[PDB]
Amino acid sequence: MKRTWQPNRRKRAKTHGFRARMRTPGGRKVLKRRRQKGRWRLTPAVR
Amino acid sequence: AVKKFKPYTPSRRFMTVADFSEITKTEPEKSLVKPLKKTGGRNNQGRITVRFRGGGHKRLYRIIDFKRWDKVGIPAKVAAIEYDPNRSARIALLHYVDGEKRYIIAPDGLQVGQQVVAGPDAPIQVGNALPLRFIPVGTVVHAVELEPKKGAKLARAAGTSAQIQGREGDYVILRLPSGELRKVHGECYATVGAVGNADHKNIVLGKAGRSRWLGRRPHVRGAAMNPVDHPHGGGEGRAPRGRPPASPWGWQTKGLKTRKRRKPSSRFIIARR
RNA sequence: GCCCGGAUAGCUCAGUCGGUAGAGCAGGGGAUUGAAAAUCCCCGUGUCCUUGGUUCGAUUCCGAGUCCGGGCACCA
RNA sequence: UCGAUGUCGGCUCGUCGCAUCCUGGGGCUGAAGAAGGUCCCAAGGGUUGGGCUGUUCGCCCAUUAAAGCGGCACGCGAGCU
RNA sequence: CGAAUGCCGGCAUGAGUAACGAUAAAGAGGGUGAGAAUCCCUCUCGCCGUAAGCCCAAGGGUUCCUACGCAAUGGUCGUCAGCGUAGGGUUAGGCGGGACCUAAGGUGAAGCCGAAAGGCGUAGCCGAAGGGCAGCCGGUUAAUAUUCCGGCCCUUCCCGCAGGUGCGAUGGGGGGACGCUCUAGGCUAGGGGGACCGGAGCCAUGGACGAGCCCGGCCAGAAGCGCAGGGUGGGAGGUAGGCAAAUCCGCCUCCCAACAAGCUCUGCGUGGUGGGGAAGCCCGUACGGGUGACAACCCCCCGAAGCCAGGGAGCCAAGAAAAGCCUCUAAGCACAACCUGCGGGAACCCGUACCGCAAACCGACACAGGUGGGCGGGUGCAAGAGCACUCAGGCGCGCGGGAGAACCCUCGCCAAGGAACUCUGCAAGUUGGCCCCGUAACUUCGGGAGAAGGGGUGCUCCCUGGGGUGAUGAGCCCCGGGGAGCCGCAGUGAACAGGCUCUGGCGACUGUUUACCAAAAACACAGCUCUCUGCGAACUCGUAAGAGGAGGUAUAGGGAGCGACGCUUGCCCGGUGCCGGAAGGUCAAGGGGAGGGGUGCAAGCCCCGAACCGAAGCCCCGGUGAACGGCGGCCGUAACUAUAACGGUCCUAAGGUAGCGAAAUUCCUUGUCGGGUAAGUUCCGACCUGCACGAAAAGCGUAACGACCGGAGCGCUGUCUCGGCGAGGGACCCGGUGAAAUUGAACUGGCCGUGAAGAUGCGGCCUACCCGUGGCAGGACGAAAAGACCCCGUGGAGCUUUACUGCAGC
RNA sequence: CGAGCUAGCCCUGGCCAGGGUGAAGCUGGGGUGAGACCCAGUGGAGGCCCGAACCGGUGGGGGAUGCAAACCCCUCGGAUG
RNA sequence: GUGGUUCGUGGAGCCAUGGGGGAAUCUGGGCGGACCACCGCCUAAGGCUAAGUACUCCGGGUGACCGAUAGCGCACCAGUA
RNA sequence: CGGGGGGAACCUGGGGAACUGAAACAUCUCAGUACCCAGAGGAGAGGAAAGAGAAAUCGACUCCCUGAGUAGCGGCGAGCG
RNA sequence: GUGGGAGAGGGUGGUGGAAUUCCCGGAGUAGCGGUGAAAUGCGCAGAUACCGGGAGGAACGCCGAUGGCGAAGGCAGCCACCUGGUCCACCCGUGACGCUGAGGCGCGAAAGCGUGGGGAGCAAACCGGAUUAGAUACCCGGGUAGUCCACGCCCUAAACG
Ligand SMILES: NC[C@H]1O[C@H](O[C@H]2[C@H](O[C@@H]3O[C@H](CO)[C@@H](O)[C@H](N)[C@H]3O)[C@@H](O)[C@H](N)C[C@@H]2N)[C@H](N)[C@@H](O)[C@@H]1O
Ligand SMILES: [Mg+2]
Ligand SMILES: [Mg+2]
Ligand SMILES: [Mg+2]
Ligand SMILES: [Mg+2]
Ligand SMILES: [Mg+2]
Ligand SMILES: [Mg+2]
Ligand SMILES: [Mg+2]
Ligand SMILES: [Mg+2]
Ligand SMILES: [Mg+2]
Ligand SMILES: [Mg+2]
Ligand SMILES: [Mg+2]
Ligand SMILES: [Mg+2]
Ligand SMILES: [Mg+2]
Ligand SMILES: [Mg+2]
Ligand SMILES: [Mg+2]
Ligand SMILES: [Mg+2]
Ligand SMILES: [Mg+2]
Ligand SMILES: [Mg+2]
Ligand SMILES: [Mg+2]
Ligand SMILES: [Mg+2]
Ligand SMILES: [Mg+2]
Ligand SMILES: [Mg+2]
Ligand SMILES: [Mg+2]
Ligand SMILES: [Mg+2]
Ligand SMILES: [Mg+2]
Ligand SMILES: [Mg+2]
Ligand SMILES: [Mg+2]
Ligand SMILES: [Mg+2]
Ligand SMILES: [Mg+2]
Ligand SMILES: [Mg+2]
Ligand SMILES: [Mg+2]
Ligand SMILES: [Mg+2]
Ligand SMILES: [Mg+2]
Ligand SMILES: [Mg+2]
Ligand SMILES: [Mg+2]
Ligand SMILES: [Mg+2]
Ligand SMILES: [Mg+2]
Ligand SMILES: [Mg+2]
Ligand SMILES: [Mg+2]
Ligand SMILES: [Mg+2]
Ligand SMILES: [Mg+2]
Ligand SMILES: [Mg+2]
Ligand SMILES: [Mg+2]
Ligand SMILES: [Mg+2]
Ligand SMILES: [Mg+2]
Ligand SMILES: [Mg+2]
Ligand SMILES: [Mg+2]
Ligand SMILES: [Mg+2]
Ligand SMILES: [Mg+2]
Ligand SMILES: [Mg+2]
Ligand SMILES: [Mg+2]
Ligand SMILES: [Mg+2]
Ligand SMILES: [Mg+2]
Ligand SMILES: [Mg+2]
Ligand SMILES: [Mg+2]
Ligand SMILES: [Mg+2]
Ligand SMILES: [Mg+2]
Ligand SMILES: [Mg+2]
Ligand SMILES: [Mg+2]
Ligand SMILES: [Mg+2]
Ligand SMILES: [Mg+2]
Ligand SMILES: [Mg+2]
Ligand SMILES: [Mg+2]
Ligand SMILES: [Mg+2]
Ligand SMILES: [Mg+2]
Ligand SMILES: [Mg+2]
Ligand SMILES: [Mg+2]
Ligand SMILES: [Mg+2]
Ligand SMILES: [Mg+2]
Ligand SMILES: [Mg+2]
Ligand SMILES: [Mg+2]
Ligand SMILES: [Mg+2]
Ligand SMILES: [Mg+2]
Ligand SMILES: [Mg+2]
Ligand SMILES: [Mg+2]
Ligand SMILES: [Mg+2]
Ligand SMILES: [Mg+2]
Ligand SMILES: [Mg+2]
Ligand SMILES: [Mg+2]
Ligand SMILES: [Mg+2]
Ligand SMILES: [Mg+2]
Ligand SMILES: [Mg+2]
Ligand SMILES: [Mg+2]
Ligand SMILES: [Mg+2]
Ligand SMILES: [Mg+2]
Ligand SMILES: [Mg+2]
Ligand SMILES: [Mg+2]
Ligand SMILES: [Mg+2]
Ligand SMILES: [Mg+2]
Ligand SMILES: [Mg+2]
Ligand SMILES: [Mg+2]
Ligand SMILES: [Mg+2]
Ligand SMILES: [Mg+2]
Ligand SMILES: [Mg+2]
Ligand SMILES: [Mg+2]
Ligand SMILES: [Mg+2]
Ligand SMILES: [Mg+2]
Ligand SMILES: [Mg+2]
Ligand SMILES: [Mg+2]
Ligand SMILES: [Mg+2]
Ligand SMILES: [Mg+2]
Ligand SMILES: [Mg+2]
Ligand SMILES: [Mg+2]
Ligand SMILES: [Mg+2]
Ligand SMILES: [Mg+2]
Ligand SMILES: [Mg+2]
Ligand SMILES: [Mg+2]
Ligand SMILES: [Mg+2]
Ligand SMILES: [Mg+2]
Ligand SMILES: [Mg+2]
Ligand SMILES: [Mg+2]
Ligand SMILES: [Mg+2]
Ligand SMILES: [Mg+2]
Ligand SMILES: [Mg+2]
Ligand SMILES: [Mg+2]
Ligand SMILES: [Mg+2]
Ligand SMILES: [Mg+2]
Ligand SMILES: [Mg+2]
Ligand SMILES: [Mg+2]
Ligand SMILES: [Mg+2]
Ligand SMILES: [Mg+2]
Ligand SMILES: [Mg+2]
Ligand SMILES: [Mg+2]
Ligand SMILES: [Mg+2]
Ligand SMILES: [Mg+2]
Ligand SMILES: [Mg+2]
Ligand SMILES: [Mg+2]
Ligand SMILES: [Mg+2]
Ligand SMILES: [Mg+2]
Ligand SMILES: [Mg+2]
Ligand SMILES: [Mg+2]
Ligand SMILES: [Mg+2]
Ligand SMILES: [Mg+2]
Ligand SMILES: [Mg+2]
Ligand SMILES: [Mg+2]
Ligand SMILES: [Mg+2]
Ligand SMILES: [Mg+2]
Ligand SMILES: [Mg+2]
Ligand SMILES: [Mg+2]
Ligand SMILES: [Mg+2]
Ligand SMILES: [Mg+2]
Ligand SMILES: [Mg+2]
Ligand SMILES: [Mg+2]
Ligand SMILES: [Mg+2]
Ligand SMILES: [Mg+2]
Ligand SMILES: [Mg+2]
Ligand SMILES: [Mg+2]
Ligand SMILES: [Mg+2]
Ligand SMILES: [Mg+2]
Ligand SMILES: [Mg+2]
Ligand SMILES: [Mg+2]
Ligand SMILES: [Mg+2]
Ligand SMILES: [Mg+2]
Ligand SMILES: [Mg+2]
Ligand SMILES: [Mg+2]
Ligand SMILES: [Mg+2]
Ligand SMILES: [Mg+2]
Ligand SMILES: [Mg+2]
Ligand SMILES: [Mg+2]
Ligand SMILES: [Mg+2]
Ligand SMILES: [Mg+2]
Ligand SMILES: [Mg+2]
Ligand SMILES: [Mg+2]
Ligand SMILES: [Mg+2]
Ligand SMILES: [Mg+2]
Ligand SMILES: [Mg+2]
Ligand SMILES: [Mg+2]
Ligand SMILES: [Mg+2]
Ligand SMILES: [Mg+2]
Ligand SMILES: [Mg+2]
Ligand SMILES: [Mg+2]
Ligand SMILES: [Mg+2]
Ligand SMILES: [Mg+2]
Ligand SMILES: [Mg+2]
Ligand SMILES: [Mg+2]
Ligand SMILES: [Mg+2]
Ligand SMILES: [Mg+2]
Ligand SMILES: [Mg+2]
Ligand SMILES: [Mg+2]
Ligand SMILES: [Mg+2]
Ligand SMILES: [Mg+2]
Ligand SMILES: [Mg+2]
Repeated sequence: MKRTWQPNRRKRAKTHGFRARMRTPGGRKVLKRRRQKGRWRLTPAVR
Repeated sequence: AVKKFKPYTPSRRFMTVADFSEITKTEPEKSLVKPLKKTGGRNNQGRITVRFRGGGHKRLYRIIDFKRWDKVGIPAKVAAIEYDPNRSARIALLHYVDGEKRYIIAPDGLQVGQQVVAGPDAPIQVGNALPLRFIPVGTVVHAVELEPKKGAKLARAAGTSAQIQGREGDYVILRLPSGELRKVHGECYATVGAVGNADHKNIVLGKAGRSRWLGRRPHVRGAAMNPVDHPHGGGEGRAPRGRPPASPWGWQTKGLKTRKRRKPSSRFIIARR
């Protein structure tokens, strides 16, 4: 039956992407946290 | 007056459709239509601020002329009577003699072919807009400005009208469609006649879908809900209000008056609904 | 089965700070009427449910008993 | 027994008790005969089909030798419903 | 450290056990190889074929093609592979997207708001599966192709030449530009037939050398032309409107054409040319190549839902925008510029492999699930995308061999009976398509209706009616009518394809719902009523700005109840709510200061403070019932009895009206009576003693409707008496691969007792050689889940209110 | 941090085999003083009917360490709203 | 009206300030816990100002600190699979 | 000419919880903590008396010890200080 | 046919004054109302009585008659429009074209009914005050349908002379 992940590349970038994160103070602190932890990807890969 | 239908389905027994006889022109005046953005009852947050709205037929907005005084003196011909979906009345198309086209809201008896005009001049006759102060006492009128130059406000809806009961100083006394006895400024414009399409209040929608065409989604009673939801939610099988009957937001809904008491306009009202 | 009320004139009922208890209707005797009603004038009257106790004195306060009215008997 | 002993009834499948419903053997009889009453022995076997109700029970129809009463976690849901 | 359903890890038990993932199905020969049911090839067999074939879009991201490989991945095997290693492969001015447009929304100069963060917002900008925009056919590669090649076409930019013209834009105007249902005409796609055209070969097995059988008889194409169709008036005069200007557009008037007449645009046909081109045989191709061939290349018919296209009609619920494009003028320039035609030059960036109803996507899996668009052939069955078979094409589902027990699943049939089964005809069965006949109560006159119940249905010959296309004819195609016969158990001969009736409850209806135990009598629904709301509306969201309401205006909008329709919806305003009430009472801050007090020598500074004035609220007066709500008791009485029209009296704000009633409500209860049955706790009809109906939490009815829930009957049945037999897929055996929960350890019997009260484990007896396999489930208080019931905890959380206290709001 | 599931709305597109029923209207006829109205033919309406796709999820059976953390088979509801 | 302080309205000053009213320039003003007197202290409504102080991404020294289930999550291509 | 963004912890400023404790709980506590925001810097804040507060005293600010769990605050409870 | 007449005959559209009620302003005070008599009710929150302004609906005094007109039901301020029936006169035209009339069709007071409107007065039902043995009556205070308009129904009557 229809499950929860219905991949759509524009949705992914439009929602979790770098320009989104930067757009919002909540989002900019995501980037700050993921940098401080040393995450290799800061943002889902998408494409 | 109200086409009926043989009952060849359920819901076609009681269905009732407008009589469209008066309608002369079956597609609108392209320079006079702009698109309108269906809200679905949502505000500029994304939030429903009016319940049970949405769906419903697409519509183009006919821009209509609720100030007639920026054409003072210029007569116009009534070219067509048209169906505006954004209102219960009908719109009359006006061809002015200087060549401008405008939509007026269509009075009762106004027939295609007629000449119409607006101003302190102008015969007291159906279609003519004037400052109230020049309209003889006792005249029924519609599309009244409430304050001068600010646009027609009162008695725009199909069949409605308003009546001049008197003059006092700079103001005249109208009886509004509601029966309120209001002062209005003498310089306010109004056009003479009732609105027409009076038969409108007698249509019988007849089924659920026909409400849905008009953009009205189903409405659920507080009684139908749970206590999280409504002052009336809950209670085992049915149950009466159990408290003074209320809105979803808790305020009482039989008799509780909501008009702000200190409103400046209170000096100008004489009566009620 | 468990808690609540009530029991006062023939009927329906009020009332009591513990000391002489009343209303309406019924009922009795007179009047009025040709005669019945309606009306008018007189009129009583009950051991205030039983049973113990408190007290000088109990319809009145106390605790039980009857019988009647009420409410309850839920979770499995 | 609450770090679980699934709870009415039906179905399936039995098995036991006897305070015996029937069949077998008895005594007394207010036992003429036939048919009963009552009590005694006896548990080998038997102990119907339907209407109503979830019902157990019970009532009713039509039969019968008879249409017994109980126990088995109100027998039986790692057997079904 | 021995315990914490402890933590981490390792290894056991169950066990060679369940399982190896759709019951579409396999068999042999040959090849290869160390090894072959599993890889390749051939032949046979079977399954899909509105797909299980083919083409797009997402998503995936090398899976593509080739060589060399088989450790692991593959539910077995593997020489194979979507796997390992390596090399190769994706080619565009015209396909898609971007150097175009706007949509919701997003963002956002101006501007507004907010403690900060931020929130809004006009223009503008961004934003597409919409709008605009120039490529078709074939060939080629192991792998790409509208991309490379071949052929024939075309667009934009730049520059130049010629001819034309007041040129000129971000401004004005036109256009773009629109719904739903139905539909005309002419075409095309697509298909069928042909005795005509072309073609290897075929005559078996009794017959046929035949007007035999088998195979094919097209594709694209500028201008021109032809057929069909869309768009569209021409001229003048006035002109104050389209935020300047306009010669444009709009508006008035007069004059011509009414018509595609013309002009224009598009479909299709034809067209210089270019391409393709079967069966069959041969070559070995793993996959194609050769030939067939100088292939033929034509007539008829069916015919779209596609095209002409902005076609036509009707209807109400009234159906985007902007650019491209045309027109007008403005600065400005008119040597510019623009328009047309021809020529040269110039034409960028990203995508392109492969999978794509799935072994490559979403589901931990090579998962019986989910996944949008297009194409989807033939024959037959009334039609069709339905059903059966079948083409192209694709597949036989990555364990097999055997056996032919119980038992299970899916399936077939059954003597007599026919619901006796059971909570219930649950399940199965009957019925079943089309044509004709025929069809009741009741009804809102539509229905009920496919009511019900019947008849027909195949093939053969003869005759015969109308239509389409052709020509008015043959031919092909469609719809039939009548007659005579033939065969079988049977002719919608297989497949797809209602069982029907009566009578109650509930809900009017179609709809909607607890994704994953409830689809309903619940919600919704048209409709009826109350109420609020005069517009900067009430109401909602937001601290605000803002916004929805609504670019709406009382025939409107919000809230609430009721819920089509019919006939109706009584009485009570004491209490609560709401509504009204300029008086009176009370009332906070504030005002006011009679009086008092602190200190100082004093002037003074400071503190308290009565009267009186002083909102809303509340008290008080009154209204209000489709506002929250409520709507009695006792005693007596009639010339048989019984009952009580009648009387009396207590109480209340008023004591339940019509209608209905043992009910989705009735405790007693299987009430009593009647109906139905042989028998009826259910069901239907009555009665009324209504524990505890009753009028918009509506009362009582109602045709029609219902995968709702009762009750009855007919029909028919393996539901049952009462089971039997058969089939296939498991179970069983052999070869391959090989889990799980569970598990203190175990050398793990019965009875009667005992024991923490239900013992393999203790006592006494009894029984009992060791170990397995297939079976059944009585026990191990079997497993699973630290009982969800119940209580406890001064545990939690949702909900309510005239609980307390607060806050928003008013 | 989430509306890539799910619920509503907004913008822009797409889809719905085939058959049946036969509303208004229109036309003709009849009727009348004129009408209402009647009949036929035409017409093609509808939360109309039957049934695929598509959307559902009624009843039963199977599954229950599944093929599946909701599936499969039979049956059944809607199918121009 | 409220925050700060030990000060929770308390006899409640001080410091700050959202609202109202609203001065003076040494004989001016604030303060010493309501207020008044007396006696003292201090000069609001502008600004700046090292050091002594806090911390440890970073380098170094040293452990009656661990020794691969420890020690950082990571001794190893880990904020990775 | 400058600003913008980053930085482990440290700093300041604007805003600011609840569990918890009070063996219930509301004032109180937790706590001006967590956390969000703005800003600083190698530190930051603070700072040169309209101060203390009883001495006729002391002299900017910061930091440690002490004063001292004192003075006080406090449903005069828990506790705070 | 011609020329004349009378009339509340009918359909429509307008329009006037008296009065009742409500509201606003003024003035003014203690009662008003009501009946057999009363009470309910209204009134110092300023009633009644009076004056001024306004709103709204219904019915048309005098004329008015025992009168007129209509087939009946019925029809009454005024104005206009449209329209029926009718009478007289003159004796002009048609030439029996007539009477009645089962069925049919149309009209049809009041009440009632549907869907809208409208609602001052009145007023079934209902409430309240009296009266009474009771009083679901007569009288009093309230009061909703209705009465009024449009459209469509109902089709009754002591629809009677
Ligand atoms: N059929 C034609 C006419 O017949 C009569 O008129 C007559 C008319 O009557 C008049 O009608 C009027 C209508 O009521 C009245 O206003 C006069 N009072 C009255 O005298 C006579 O005065 C003429 N002389 C003869 C005329 N035929 C009818 N009455 C009219 O209605 C009708 O239109
Ligand atoms: Mg997941
Ligand atoms: Mg996308
Ligand atoms: Mg890296
Ligand atoms: Mg927005
Ligand atoms: Mg937003
Ligand atoms: Mg729609
Ligand atoms: Mg309405
Ligand atoms: Mg209607
Ligand atoms: Mg609605
Ligand atoms: Mg509702
Ligand atoms: Mg609910
Ligand atoms: Mg809540
Ligand atoms: Mg909520
Ligand atoms: Mg609530
Ligand atoms: Mg409630
Ligand atoms: Mg209830
Ligand atoms: Mg409820
Ligand atoms: Mg008493
Ligand atoms: Mg005598
Ligand atoms: Mg005594
Ligand atoms: Mg005594
Ligand atoms: Mg319980
Ligand atoms: Mg309970
Ligand atoms: Mg237990
Ligand atoms: Mg257990
Ligand atoms: Mg015997
Ligand atoms: Mg004998
Ligand atoms: Mg004898
Ligand atoms: Mg025996
Ligand atoms: Mg039964
Ligand atoms: Mg029992
Ligand atoms: Mg019983
Ligand atoms: Mg028992
Ligand atoms: Mg049991
Ligand atoms: Mg059992
Ligand atoms: Mg079970
Ligand atoms: Mg059981
Ligand atoms: Mg352990
Ligand atoms: Mg093992
Ligand atoms: Mg085993
Ligand atoms: Mg086995
Ligand atoms: Mg096996
Ligand atoms: Mg398999
Ligand atoms: Mg083989
Ligand atoms: Mg096919
Ligand atoms: Mg993947
Ligand atoms: Mg790879
Ligand atoms: Mg391998
Ligand atoms: Mg393997
Ligand atoms: Mg596998
Ligand atoms: Mg590979
Ligand atoms: Mg460029
Ligand atoms: Mg743009
Ligand atoms: Mg923004
Ligand atoms: Mg696009
Ligand atoms: Mg293109
Ligand atoms: Mg081309
Ligand atoms: Mg090609
Ligand atoms: Mg390929
Ligand atoms: Mg030009
Ligand atoms: Mg064909
Ligand atoms: Mg030939
Ligand atoms: Mg032969
Ligand atoms: Mg030959
Ligand atoms: Mg201009
Ligand atoms: Mg068009
Ligand atoms: Mg068109
Ligand atoms: Mg110039
Ligand atoms: Mg490609
Ligand atoms: Mg594949
Ligand atoms: Mg699929
Ligand atoms: Mg598809
Ligand atoms: Mg597989
Ligand atoms: Mg799959
Ligand atoms: Mg997968
Ligand atoms: Mg068929
Ligand atoms: Mg097709
Ligand atoms: Mg049989
Ligand atoms: Mg039978
Ligand atoms: Mg049944
Ligand atoms: Mg069935
Ligand atoms: Mg019948
Ligand atoms: Mg029927
Ligand atoms: Mg019919
Ligand atoms: Mg039939
Ligand atoms: Mg029927
Ligand atoms: Mg045959
Ligand atoms: Mg068949
Ligand atoms: Mg089928
Ligand atoms: Mg069939
Ligand atoms: Mg059928
Ligand atoms: Mg019943
Ligand atoms: Mg329903
Ligand atoms: Mg339904
Ligand atoms: Mg529901
Ligand atoms: Mg569910
Ligand atoms: Mg759930
Ligand atoms: Mg259903
Ligand atoms: Mg209704
Ligand atoms: Mg607000
Ligand atoms: Mg606002
Ligand atoms: Mg708005
Ligand atoms: Mg708006
Ligand atoms: Mg509403
Ligand atoms: Mg309801
Ligand atoms: Mg009816
Ligand atoms: Mg009341
Ligand atoms: Mg009240
Ligand atoms: Mg009151
Ligand atoms: Mg007050
Ligand atoms: Mg009162
Ligand atoms: Mg008697
Ligand atoms: Mg009752
Ligand atoms: Mg009854
Ligand atoms: Mg009964
Ligand atoms: Mg009841
Ligand atoms: Mg009962
Ligand atoms: Mg009954
Ligand atoms: Mg009522
Ligand atoms: Mg009610
Ligand atoms: Mg009923
Ligand atoms: Mg019914
Ligand atoms: Mg149903
Ligand atoms: Mg039956
Ligand atoms: Mg069987
Ligand atoms: Mg078998
Ligand atoms: Mg034992
Ligand atoms: Mg031992
Ligand atoms: Mg021992
Ligand atoms: Mg065994
Ligand atoms: Mg067992
Ligand atoms: Mg067990
Ligand atoms: Mg526990
Ligand atoms: Mg406690
Ligand atoms: Mg608690
Ligand atoms: Mg969504
Ligand atoms: Mg149709
Ligand atoms: Mg339908
Ligand atoms: Mg399709
Ligand atoms: Mg779906
Ligand atoms: Mg199902
Ligand atoms: Mg379900
Ligand atoms: Mg099942
Ligand atoms: Mg099972
Ligand atoms: Mg799980
Ligand atoms: Mg259907
Ligand atoms: Mg403080
Ligand atoms: Mg305190
Ligand atoms: Mg203080
Ligand atoms: Mg001081
Ligand atoms: Mg201040
Ligand atoms: Mg001074
Ligand atoms: Mg100071
Ligand atoms: Mg000081
Ligand atoms: Mg001092
Ligand atoms: Mg000082
Ligand atoms: Mg420093
Ligand atoms: Mg290690
Ligand atoms: Mg480690
Ligand atoms: Mg080691
Ligand atoms: Mg290790
Ligand atoms: Mg570690
Ligand atoms: Mg690493
Ligand atoms: Mg701070
Ligand atoms: Mg700040
Ligand atoms: Mg907060
Ligand atoms: Mg503590
Ligand atoms: Mg606590
Ligand atoms: Mg505690
Ligand atoms: Mg607590
Ligand atoms: Mg604190
Ligand atoms: Mg430093
Ligand atoms: Mg103290
Ligand atoms: Mg205390
Ligand atoms: Mg503190
Ligand atoms: Mg003559
Ligand atoms: Mg009548
Ligand atoms: Mg009437
Ligand atoms: Mg009256
Ligand atoms: Mg009398
Ligand atoms: Mg009234
Ligand atoms: Mg008369």
